[PDB]
Amino acid sequence: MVKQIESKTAFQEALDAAGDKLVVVDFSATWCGPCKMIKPFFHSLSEKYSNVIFLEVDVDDCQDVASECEVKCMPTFQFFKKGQKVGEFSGANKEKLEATINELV
Ligand SMILES: [Cl-]
Repeated sequence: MVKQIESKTAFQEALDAAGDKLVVVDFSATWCGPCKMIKPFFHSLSEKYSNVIFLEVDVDDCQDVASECEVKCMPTFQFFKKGQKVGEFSGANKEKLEATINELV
């Protein structure tokens, strides 16, 4: 299951609620083609890694001031443990996505 995160407060609360679980965040845009191509794989991963938390952010929802949306290329995947960013890369590369979850879990 992937949780859609639509605000900064929801984002921060999700990272706190995770506890010791790895958190994976897909920052995507509804106009980005490669984001569409990888999205069902991201949801498949969420069923597989059932103790990892998967969040999706539509960057059109990012605040213009004081945002946690610190990204440049779509899609961007960020990885957090106990609220700290522990990994990040951009690009719809499925093998790199699953490899990074395994490296950080
Ligand atoms: Cl897991």
